[PDB]
Amino acid sequence: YSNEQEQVLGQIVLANFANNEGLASQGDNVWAATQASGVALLGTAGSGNF
Amino acid sequence: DENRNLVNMQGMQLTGYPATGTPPTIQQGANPAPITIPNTLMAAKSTTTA
Repeated sequence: YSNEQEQVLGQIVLANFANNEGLASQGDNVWAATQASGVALLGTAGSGNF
Repeated sequence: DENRNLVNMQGMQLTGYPATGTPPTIQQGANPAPITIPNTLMAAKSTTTA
């Protein structure tokens, strides 16, 4: 901001799956979770899994 | 897979000798069983040698 200050607005989450091969292709390079892929396990870039 | 087994395309589980002890090792006396690759955590260890 123009007052020489900053504000955090959010933090993007990343997801990983036990089985990426199980994900349902939605077209383009977009995907949906399935029973085969497992649930998404979430985190952030630069920490843990990511 | 989610069960932490190594599976073929039909879902059959690869087998082998389990690891036992601390530190874990493979014994010559062992029954083959489904291989597991657990995600789970490690316990914290107090130092007893240096």
